[PDB]
Amino acid sequence: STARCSLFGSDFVNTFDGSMYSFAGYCSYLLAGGCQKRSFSIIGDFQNGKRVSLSVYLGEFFDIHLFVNGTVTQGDQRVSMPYASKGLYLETEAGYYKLSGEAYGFVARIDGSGNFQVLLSDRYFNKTCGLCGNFNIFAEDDFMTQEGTLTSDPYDFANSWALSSGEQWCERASPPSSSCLWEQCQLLKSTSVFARCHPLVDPEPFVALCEKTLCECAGGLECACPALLEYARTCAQEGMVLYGWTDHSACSPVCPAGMEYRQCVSPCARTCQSLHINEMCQERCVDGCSCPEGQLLDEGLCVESTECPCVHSGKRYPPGTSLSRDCNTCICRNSQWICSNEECPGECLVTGQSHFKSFDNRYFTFSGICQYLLARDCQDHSFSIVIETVQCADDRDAVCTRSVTVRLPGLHNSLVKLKHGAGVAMDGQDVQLPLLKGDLRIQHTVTASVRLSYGEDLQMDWDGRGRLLVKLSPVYAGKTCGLCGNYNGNQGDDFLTPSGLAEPRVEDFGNAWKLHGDCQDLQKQHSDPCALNPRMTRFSEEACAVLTSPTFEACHRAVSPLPYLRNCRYDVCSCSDGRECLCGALASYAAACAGRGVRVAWREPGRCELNCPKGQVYLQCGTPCNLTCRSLSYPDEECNEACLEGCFCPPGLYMDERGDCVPKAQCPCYYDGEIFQPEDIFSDHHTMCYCEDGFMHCTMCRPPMVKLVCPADNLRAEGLECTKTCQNYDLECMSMGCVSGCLCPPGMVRHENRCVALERCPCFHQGKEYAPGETVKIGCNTCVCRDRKWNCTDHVCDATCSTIGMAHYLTFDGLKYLFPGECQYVLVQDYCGSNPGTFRILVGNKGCSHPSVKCKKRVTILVEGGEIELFDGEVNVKRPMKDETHFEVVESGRYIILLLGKALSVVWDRHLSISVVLKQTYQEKVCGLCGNFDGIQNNDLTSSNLQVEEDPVDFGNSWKVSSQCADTRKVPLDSSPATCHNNIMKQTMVDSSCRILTSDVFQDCNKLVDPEPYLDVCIYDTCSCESIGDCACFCDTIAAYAHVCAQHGKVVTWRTATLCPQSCEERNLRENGYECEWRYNSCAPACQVTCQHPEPLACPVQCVEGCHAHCPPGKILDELLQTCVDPEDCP
Ligand SMILES: *[C@@H]1O[C@H](CO)[C@@H](O[C@@H]2O[C@H](CO)[C@@H](O[C@@H]3O[C@H](CO)[C@@H](O)[C@H](O)[C@@H]3O)[C@H](O)[C@H]2NC(C)=O)[C@H](O)[C@H]1NC(C)=O
Ligand SMILES: *[C@@H]1O[C@H](CO)[C@@H](O)[C@H](O)[C@H]1NC(C)=O
Ligand SMILES: *[C@@H]1O[C@H](CO)[C@@H](O)[C@H](O)[C@H]1NC(C)=O
Ligand SMILES: *[C@@H]1O[C@H](CO)[C@@H](O)[C@H](O)[C@H]1NC(C)=O
Ligand SMILES: *[C@@H]1O[C@H](CO)[C@@H](O)[C@H](O)[C@H]1NC(C)=O
Ligand SMILES: [Ca+2]
Ligand SMILES: [Ca+2]
Ligand SMILES: [Ca+2]
Repeated sequence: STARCSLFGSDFVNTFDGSMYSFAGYCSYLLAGGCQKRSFSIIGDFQNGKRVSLSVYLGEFFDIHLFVNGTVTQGDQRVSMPYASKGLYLETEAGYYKLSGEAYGFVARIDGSGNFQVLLSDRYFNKTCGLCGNFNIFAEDDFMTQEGTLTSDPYDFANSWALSSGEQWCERASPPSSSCLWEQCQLLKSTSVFARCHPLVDPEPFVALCEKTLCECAGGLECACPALLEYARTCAQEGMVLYGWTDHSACSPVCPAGMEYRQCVSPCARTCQSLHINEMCQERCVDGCSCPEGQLLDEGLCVESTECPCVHSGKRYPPGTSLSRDCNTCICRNSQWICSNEECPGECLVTGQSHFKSFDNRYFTFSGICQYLLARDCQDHSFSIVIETVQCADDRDAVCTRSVTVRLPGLHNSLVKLKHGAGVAMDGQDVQLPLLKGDLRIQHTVTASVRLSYGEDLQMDWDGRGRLLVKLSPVYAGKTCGLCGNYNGNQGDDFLTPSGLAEPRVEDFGNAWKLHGDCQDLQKQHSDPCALNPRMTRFSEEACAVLTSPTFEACHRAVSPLPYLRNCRYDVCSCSDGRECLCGALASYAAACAGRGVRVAWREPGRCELNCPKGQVYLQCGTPCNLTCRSLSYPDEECNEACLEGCFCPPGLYMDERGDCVPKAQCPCYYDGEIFQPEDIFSDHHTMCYCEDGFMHCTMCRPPMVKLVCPADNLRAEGLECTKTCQNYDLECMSMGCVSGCLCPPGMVRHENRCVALERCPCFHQGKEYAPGETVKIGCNTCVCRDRKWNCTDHVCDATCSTIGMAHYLTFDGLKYLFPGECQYVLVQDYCGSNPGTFRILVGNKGCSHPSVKCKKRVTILVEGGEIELFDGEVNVKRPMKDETHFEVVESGRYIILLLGKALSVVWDRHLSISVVLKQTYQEKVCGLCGNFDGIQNNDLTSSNLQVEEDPVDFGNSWKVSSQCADTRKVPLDSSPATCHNNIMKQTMVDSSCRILTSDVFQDCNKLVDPEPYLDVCIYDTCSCESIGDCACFCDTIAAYAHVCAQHGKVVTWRTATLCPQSCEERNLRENGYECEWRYNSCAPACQVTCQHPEPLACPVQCVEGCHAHCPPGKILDELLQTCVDPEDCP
C-alpha cells in the first residue's frame, strides 16, 4: 500500500488522509518528511502564490529541483532529463516528469498542468510530518504545525512549515482577500462514471472545492476540470479507476504532444528502442499520456512503428542509412543494424618503445632484447618477417625495434633487411629505391618511410626509428604464426606459442618466439617505467592526456584510446627524448584513427609540427599518386592511393630526383632504368626518343658429435649463429653468414649443451619445461607433450560471466570492461534471436554510478518459471517456478550458489559480486552484458541491436532493461578516477593497498592468471568508494581475485587479523557455551551434504571461501540452527 498527497488545482492541497484546502504560499514549504529522523524532505517550491518547482533534499547534502516547465537543477547547475543519480531516478513516466526515490520510498510527479504528487510508503505511517499532513488514517488531525500544536486555520499550519534558504526569505502567507454560472462539475455526484466512486471517497469536499473555484475560476470551461481530474486520480489511487471519464466535459489534461491522455497506461510503455522485456511491466496502471497507438515512443515525440531509427555510437540513424565499418557494412533495418560478415585485412603495428597490436587486436607490450619472429605463414611458408629489438635510452624499460629482416621465399631466397634509418639491403648490398621485381615493390612513401609490398598481400611500412606495420589481406586468414598471433579474428588466442598452448603471461609468450638461443628470457615485464624516473611522471601524464581530450573526441568512438594512452605514458616515461617519443605515440593514435576512417588535426605549433622541407608543404590529407617526376615518366602504372598527410609540394610542381619540387615541366625522364635531363634527344639502332616534360617520347674438436663449419661458398650454411634448439627448431633462424662453429648432428636438435634427438625434447608451459609424454591440465582439458608440441583434449569448458567490483564486468569469452551503470541491465539472456529464450538474468543496481559503499546489486533471475530476485543479502523467490525440481539454494561459505537448471549455476557473493556459469549447451545462444559465449572475445561488445561498439559505455547502454531510466554518460576520464585523480595521497595508498594481488601469497597464482584486470578493478572501485568502517569495497575485489585463483586450484590464504579480517565467532556462540565448530576456511569445499541437502549436487565451483562448520564424521550439518547434529534429528 501507499498514501497519496497532491498539490493539485491552483494553490490547492490534498493531505495523505483526504483533508484538502487552499494555500498560495511563497516559501517552498515542506510537503512530506518525518519530523524525528528526517533523512529526506520533499519541498514544494512556490512563486508569487503559484506552484513552481518541486524540490527534494536528501539529508543535508543532495539537492534536486524539478521545476514545472521540465528544467532540472542540482541546486546550482542544470542537468539533463533522465538523470539517474543516487536514488532519485528523475524520468518521464507518461509525459509527466516523475521523480522516484525507492530506497526511501516516494514518487513525485509533475504533469503538464503542474499538479504535484507524492506516494509515500507505509513505513511512514503516522511518521511523516510535512505540509501534506501526518500519514494517519485520521483525516481530521492533519494540521499538525511544526510547533506541535494542532490548529484549524489551514494557513497557520501551512506557514508553520515554511523553509527559508539564504536569499529566499519569506513571510506569513495569508489568504487572498478577494470574493466572487458554470455548474458543470455538479456531475461529480450525478454522472454514472463518477457515481461509481461514491462508495469510495465522497464528492462533497470536491463539490465545495468546485464552489470555491467557480467563485472566481478566472476563465471559461476550466473551473471544473482540475477538481474532476483530482477526484478521478484520488479514486484511482484508492482503488478502482474511473474508466471513460474525460469524454464528457473535462479539459483534456495537457500532454506534450500526441494527445492521448488515457487512464491506466502501463508505465512499462514499450518504446521505440527497447529490448521487449515482457513480464517486468508489473507496475500498477497510472493515468498519463501515451502515443496514439500504432506510433511508438521515440527519444522525443511519438513516431510510427516502421520508423524506429537505429542507434549506434550513441546517436540516431534513420532506417536504411547503412554506414560502413572498417570493411564490413551495416544496413540499419528496423533497429537491428544488420551487418556484413566479411574479413578485413589485418595489421601488426609494432610502434613505440615495445608495443604490439596483433592482427586480432591484442594491444600488449613485450620489451625483449633479441630477434623475434613477428609474423610467418607457417601453413605455406611465404614470408618470415623478423624484428631485431635492442634497448634504447639507457633504461631497462626501453626496447625499441632496430631492424626488420623480411624473408620472402618466393623470390628465390631474398633477405630484404629494412635497416635502421629506412635503408634497404636486399640480399646484402643496399638497393637504390624504388625497387621492382616479380612482385616485390619496396619504395619510399610521402614521409621518409619505406613501404615493402609483395603480391598485393604483404604491405609493410618500416620508418627507421621503428614503426613496422605489417598488413595482410584476408587470404592469410587464420594461418599466421609469430608475435602477431594467428590472424583468425579472435584476440583471445593471440598469445599462442609454438608449443601450441596460450601463455597466460606476456613474458612467456614473447620469450617463446626467440631466435637466438643465447638471448636472456624476459622476466617480469614492468608496466611503469616512471617509477624509475619519477621526474618524468608529471610531464608524461599531462602530455599523454591529450589522447583523451576533445581534439581526439572524434576518433574516441572509432578507436578506444586507452591502449594508446598507456603506450604514450610508457614511451614518454621510458624513451630517451620525451618530445620525439611523445610525438610518435600521438602520431600512432592519429594514424590508427585515420586508418579507421576519421581524420584529426592534433598537430599544433610547438606540439608535433611536421616541419616539411623547404619547397614542400604539409597539407594534411594530400595525394601521393602524383608528386614524382618518375610518375610522369610512367603515367600509366597505377593510382589507387588515399590521403597520406605527408609533406607534398605546391600544386603544379613535382618531386625530382634530388628532392626539390620547383620542377614543373623540367623533370628527368626515367627510361630503361636511366635518368635523362629535359630535352635530351637520343637515337639508338632501333629507336629514337626525346625527353619532353617528364615523359620519354619515343618511336620505332669435440667428439663424438661431428664438427662442421661451412662450405664457405656464398655464406649460406648455418653456422653457430643459429643452432637449432627444440625451443626454436620450428622457427626460421636468422642467416648472418657462416660463423664457422660447432653444430649438432643434422638429424637431432641442440639442448642446453648436450645435443639430443628432436623427438626427445621437452615442451614448455609458463616457462617450465615438460619432458615428452608428460601432461598438464588446463581448465577442464588436459594436454600431453609430444614432439615438443602440446596435444590437448578439446572439451569447451564452462564459461563464467562475472561483475567484478560494481562497474567492471567479465564476459564469458574473457573480455573485461568498465560500465558504471545505474538502471537495470540484461546481464545474461538467451532471447537473442530466432532461438526460443529460456531465461533472463538482470543485474539492476542502485547508487552505483561511482562504486560506493552503499551501492547494492539487485539481481532478478527470470528463469522459465518466475523471478528469483536476489537482494540485500538473501534470496527471495517472488514466484513459484513451473519446475521447482531443478532448484537449489546452497549457501556454502559466503556465497549463495544457485543451480537454476541443468547448466545455469549463478553464484552470488551475497554482495556486489555475481557470477553466472554456463555449460556447452548455452554456446553462442546467450546475449547481454556478458557477451555471447562463442569463444571470440572481439565480438563481445555486440550491442542490443546486433552491432559491435568500440566504447563499452554505448554497448552497456544498449542493454538497459528499461528505456527511459538513464544512459551512463561517456566519461572521458582516464586512470585515477575523479576521487582518485586530484588526491595523490589517496591515489598512492590505493595503488599500494591494491597490490596484495601481486604479493607473495598471490605470487604462485599470478603466473596462472594475470592480475592486471583485477589490479585495475581494485584501483578503480576503491578510490571511488569512500570506505568508512565498512571496508568491503577494497576487500571484495581481493576476495574475487582469490576466488578466481581458487577456481584454478591455487588456494590462497590472504586474509589476516589486520587485512580484511573475517570472523566466525558469532556462529559458535550458543546457549551451551561455545561450540568451536564454525571456523573460517580460506577455501573450504563445495556444497556439503547437509540435513536439508542430503543428496550431493553438481556445484559450478569446487571451492568457496567463507565460514563453515568442520563437523566430526557423523552428525552432519543442519540449516536452521547452523549446528551439526545427528542425522536422526532432521528430515
Ligand atoms: C523553468 O522555470 C525556471 C524558474 O523560473 C527557469 O529558471 C530561470 O531561467 C532563466 C533563464 O535564463 C534564468 O534567468 C537568468 O538568471 C540568471 C541568474 O539570476 C541571470 O544572471 C540571467 O541574466 C538571467 O536572468 C533564471 O535565473 C532562472 N531562475 C531560476 C533558476 O530560479 C527556467 O528557465 C524555466 N525553463 C525554461 C526552459 O525556460
Ligand atoms: C502518534 O505518536 C504518539 C507518540 O509517539 C502516539 O502516542 C500515538 O499513538 C501515535 N499515533 C498513532 C496513530 O499511532
Ligand atoms: C596531383 O593530383 C591532384 C589530385 O588528383 C590534381 O588535382 C593535380 O592536378 C595533380 N598534379 C599536381 C601537379 O598536383
Ligand atoms: C591425439 O591423439 C589421438 C589418439 O592418440 C591421435 O589419433 C591424434 O592424431 C592426436 N592428435 C594430434 C594433433 O596429434
Ligand atoms: C579447508 O577444508 C579442506 C577440506 O575440508 C581442508 O583440507 C583444509 O585444511 C581446510 N583449511 C583450513 C584452513 O581449515
Ligand atoms: Ca493525518
Ligand atoms: Ca587469434
Ligand atoms: Ca563472443
